[PDB]
Amino acid sequence: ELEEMQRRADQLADESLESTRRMLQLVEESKDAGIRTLVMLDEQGEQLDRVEEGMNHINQDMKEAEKNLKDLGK
Amino acid sequence: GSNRRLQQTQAQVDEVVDIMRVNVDKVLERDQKLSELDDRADALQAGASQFETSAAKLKRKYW
Amino acid sequence: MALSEIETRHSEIIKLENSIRELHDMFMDMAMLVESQGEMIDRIEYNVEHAVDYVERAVSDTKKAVK
Amino acid sequence: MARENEMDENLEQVSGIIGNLRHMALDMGNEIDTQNRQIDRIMEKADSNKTRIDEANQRATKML
Amino acid sequence: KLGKLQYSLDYDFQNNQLLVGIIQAAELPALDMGGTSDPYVKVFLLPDKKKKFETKVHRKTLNPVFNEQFTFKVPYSELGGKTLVMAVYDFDRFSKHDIIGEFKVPMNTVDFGHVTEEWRDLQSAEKEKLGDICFSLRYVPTAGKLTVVILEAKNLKKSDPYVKIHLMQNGKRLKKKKTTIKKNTLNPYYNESFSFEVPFEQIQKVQVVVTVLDYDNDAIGKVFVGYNSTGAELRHWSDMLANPRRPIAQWHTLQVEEEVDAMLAV
Amino acid sequence: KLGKLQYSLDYDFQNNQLLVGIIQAAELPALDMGGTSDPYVKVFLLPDKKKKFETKVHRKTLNPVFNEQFTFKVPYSELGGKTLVMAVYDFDRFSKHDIIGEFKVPMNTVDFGHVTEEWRDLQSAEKEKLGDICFSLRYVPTAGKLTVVILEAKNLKKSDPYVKIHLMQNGKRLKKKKTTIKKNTLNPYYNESFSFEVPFEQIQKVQVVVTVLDYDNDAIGKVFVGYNSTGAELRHWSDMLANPRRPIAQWHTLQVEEEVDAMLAV
Amino acid sequence: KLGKLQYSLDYDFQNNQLLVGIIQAAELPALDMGGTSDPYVKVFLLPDKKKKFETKVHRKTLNPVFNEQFTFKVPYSELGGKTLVMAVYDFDRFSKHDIIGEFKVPMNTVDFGHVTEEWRDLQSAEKEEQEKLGDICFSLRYVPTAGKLTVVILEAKNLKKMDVGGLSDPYVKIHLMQNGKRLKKKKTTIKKNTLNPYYNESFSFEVPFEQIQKVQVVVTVLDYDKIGKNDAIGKVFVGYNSTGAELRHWSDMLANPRRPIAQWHTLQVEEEVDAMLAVK
Ligand SMILES: [Ca+2]
Ligand SMILES: [Ca+2]
Ligand SMILES: [Ca+2]
Ligand SMILES: [Ca+2]
Ligand SMILES: [Ca+2]
Ligand SMILES: [Ca+2]
Ligand SMILES: [Ca+2]
Ligand SMILES: [Ca+2]
Ligand SMILES: [Ca+2]
Ligand SMILES: [Ca+2]
Ligand SMILES: [Ca+2]
Repeated sequence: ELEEMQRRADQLADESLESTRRMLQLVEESKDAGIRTLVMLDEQGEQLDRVEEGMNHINQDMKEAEKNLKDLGK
Repeated sequence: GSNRRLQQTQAQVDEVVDIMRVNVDKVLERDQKLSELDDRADALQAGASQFETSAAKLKRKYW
Repeated sequence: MALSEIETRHSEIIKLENSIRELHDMFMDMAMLVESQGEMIDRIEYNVEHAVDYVERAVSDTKKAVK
Repeated sequence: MARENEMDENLEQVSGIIGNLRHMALDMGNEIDTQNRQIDRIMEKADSNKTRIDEANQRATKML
Repeated sequence: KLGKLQYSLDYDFQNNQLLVGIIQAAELPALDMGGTSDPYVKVFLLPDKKKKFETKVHRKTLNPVFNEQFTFKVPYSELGGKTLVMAVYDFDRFSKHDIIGEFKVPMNTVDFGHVTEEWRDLQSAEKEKLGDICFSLRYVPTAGKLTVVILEAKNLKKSDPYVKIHLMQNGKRLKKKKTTIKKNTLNPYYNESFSFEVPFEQIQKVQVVVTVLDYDNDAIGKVFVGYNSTGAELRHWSDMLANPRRPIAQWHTLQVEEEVDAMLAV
Repeated sequence: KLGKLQYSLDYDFQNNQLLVGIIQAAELPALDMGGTSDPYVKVFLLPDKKKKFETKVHRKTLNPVFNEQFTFKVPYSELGGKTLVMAVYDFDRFSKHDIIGEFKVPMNTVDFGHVTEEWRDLQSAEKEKLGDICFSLRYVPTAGKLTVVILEAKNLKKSDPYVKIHLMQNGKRLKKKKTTIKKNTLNPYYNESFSFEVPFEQIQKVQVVVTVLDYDNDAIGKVFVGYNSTGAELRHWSDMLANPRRPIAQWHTLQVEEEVDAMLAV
Repeated sequence: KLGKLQYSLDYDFQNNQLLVGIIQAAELPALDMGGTSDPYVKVFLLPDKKKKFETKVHRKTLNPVFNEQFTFKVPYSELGGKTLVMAVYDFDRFSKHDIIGEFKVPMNTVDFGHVTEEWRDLQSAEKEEQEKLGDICFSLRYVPTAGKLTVVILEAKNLKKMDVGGLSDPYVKIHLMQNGKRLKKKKTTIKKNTLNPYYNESFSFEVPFEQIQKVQVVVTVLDYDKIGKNDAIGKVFVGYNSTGAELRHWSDMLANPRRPIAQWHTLQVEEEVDAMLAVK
């Protein structure tokens, strides 16, 4: 019975390591995912900036068109 | 025994988990806002096209 | 040392592993969402550019109509 | 105990990586916040310009 | 089993506005691939045309904690005619958001004077049949005896079910009978007989109305046969009339009281 | 177009037996050399093992008048579980008699109390494909977007056809979508798109089920792709998975619901 | 062609130790003047860092018989994961001893339960493995219209230990170069004692399109030291005269205007990169 118990202990001690390895894999994959995420967020940020520039341009052009229509109206 | 290391690492993981949950709910907000912006942009370009046609008519009539 | 301590440490380790797995899933989900939203932003950019063009031409015609 | 040592070596690596992941999560959050503020602003400007275009269109058709 | 929602409610008489607290949800049904849904809650008032408030979306949880508050600026005197509708929805990135479940709290039923807080089980939206009823009919024109035997009911559930039968004509309830109550069953057996006296000269101008009720009076459902009846009911009536002294047993689907009463209103 | 049969049916409660009348047939298909067939009718009950009754043979007519009656001594209470099968056969002197057509009347669907008499169009025996469905599939593992575009259907069946799509996993229906209805057509065009959100970790464990229905709900037919799928379906799934961001369009033959549901039952 | 080595293998379960026998080698090539070489054998476990055992040197023989035994005190349970290495060397009195050949025996393939003994042909030895010192991950973005060059230093991993007992204060420096000239200098913040630094720091440069094919971007990882000169861990460059994954990265950047492209890179010794940069 004693031998059995020692075998069990060695088994658990053997397992916990493997668990730590799996942890390593998971945190590595996580880090990669995080990097991809940050890159995508940067790109999309730039896209949003361009969109804002567009909105400003449209706003200004509509100011001018409004001016021309008010000039034609009076 | 490495009780301190394990508890500390565990606490770190818990913290990062909270931060990430918060961040995911935030990016979901972002998804909603982006959908709304998509629809608004579609309507915007449509109205812009219509105004282009109308303005073309005005030019053809008064120039 | 005794089997109880080894087993408790093992249990705490498995707990940590589960937590880390949750974190992993959250990062993957995050990246996924951000990507899809990236597609949405692409469409938005597209429509905005079209709007800019249309408005530009329209204001040109109004410019010439007032002359 | 060597295996135990290997296990110990790992756990520490994991800890460091978790530090990096934390910092990354924080930067991620900050940027998402900035972009949400930005998207809000964008939607306000977009609504404004939409209103302007509708008004201008109405006035343009009025003179037709 | 569409889950439960815990919420709070209090009227601020100082600022003259209704305050509603959305606390948390539990045991929500899973429709997403991953195993858990992405719940969020819309809140608003049906009488009011104003846009409904919406909580933030909680990712991958069947037990979200919202802890959010909303305010409706409505005078108390004008509040009694309005109702509050809380609806839990499932967020989806690429399609229209599916409803998880919903519930309504009529403002006119709450007895104000206290901070309200409770759990309510979510009810289904858009659907309902309420069960089926099986009974026999027999008519003997010569003797003018109309015999109705209540045989069985099924799928009753929304208990202690019982059945009441009314004989009606020209919008008037002429006779009323009722069965015994069966305890703690969704599948009661009755085999209980009732008889009415109807001369042949009037048999084509009468209605027989059968109603199933849940003992607590809340209606489970109802139906009618006879004059102005349609489908399997009219067919059952005609079959009954076609076979003097012969008993004709049949099943019927229960219908909502609004429609049956609308048909009886004529 | 296999012709039509006019028959009558009445249950004799006095003698406790079912009476069936074979009145006449019309517009029967011609397979004999001479231009007309030699029709006769077999009648019987499927639940019962007893030998089926048979009418006399009428020589060289596509419009025979039988006017014959048959009796089945079966108590009413035991009748509901049985069905009546009427089959029209073509007499031939030198070979096994070919079937012209057949039809079945389940006893449990007739609402007794009246003399029955009607014309019924003969249905084919032993066969069925029910049509074909063409749709595209696209999956983007990184974004976890699965896109299904319903393109077209053909040869629909046995009108107003519409198509319903279910996403399923482990015997559970997770999501349901449906197309618009096209009126009075056997060849509907749709071009209607639907999108689902499926993470990469689960993509090998899901099923997509597509069902075509006839609006009246009667099923026209159905099929599934994905886990436990076979043949062109499994091939289509693998092709989809092999080509990220690339759309893959394909035709599929519709299959009877029994088999598909048997495959889904696992 | 090299020659062959005969060996024996036995695990002593009574004393819990691995016994390895070096019997003899045959048909050894001959590189020494006399016509025959002076062979000796090193025997060790690859996972282990312990001092390698050696047989006696046999003078002037292409077919030496060593007949020597060595012992490794290693628990049986831990043996399956190790690999035995045996290498035949040529002794020389006045120069570095040339390797004659080597071979490896993974322990997990041996059928324990019987004494093993066989001849195995010697395979050519591996060439020298580069230090590497680590890897750096960064993104590149170029906008031709605006003439905007954006470099985001993301993170580094697996660096070289440059202070005693640890790698510390790794900090990244960026140089813009053209025709051997350093035009602009940037640097990231300093991270302390990490072999896996995270930075996420962005830098921008102004480079007209007409010159984009004639510039170099140099990225250097260094190990700071409060006192003294800061030693470089390693560096890499992209752009004009760049090669491999670097050229691929630059090309990817150019292929996607306004779009950011992130990539990993292997660090290279400063000497070689600077040698490639000094000649235009
Ligand atoms: Ca969802
Ligand atoms: Ca959902
Ligand atoms: Ca009750
Ligand atoms: Ca009750
Ligand atoms: Ca014939
Ligand atoms: Ca024939
Ligand atoms: Ca139809
Ligand atoms: Ca139809
Ligand atoms: Ca020598
Ligand atoms: Ca240092
Ligand atoms: Ca140093």
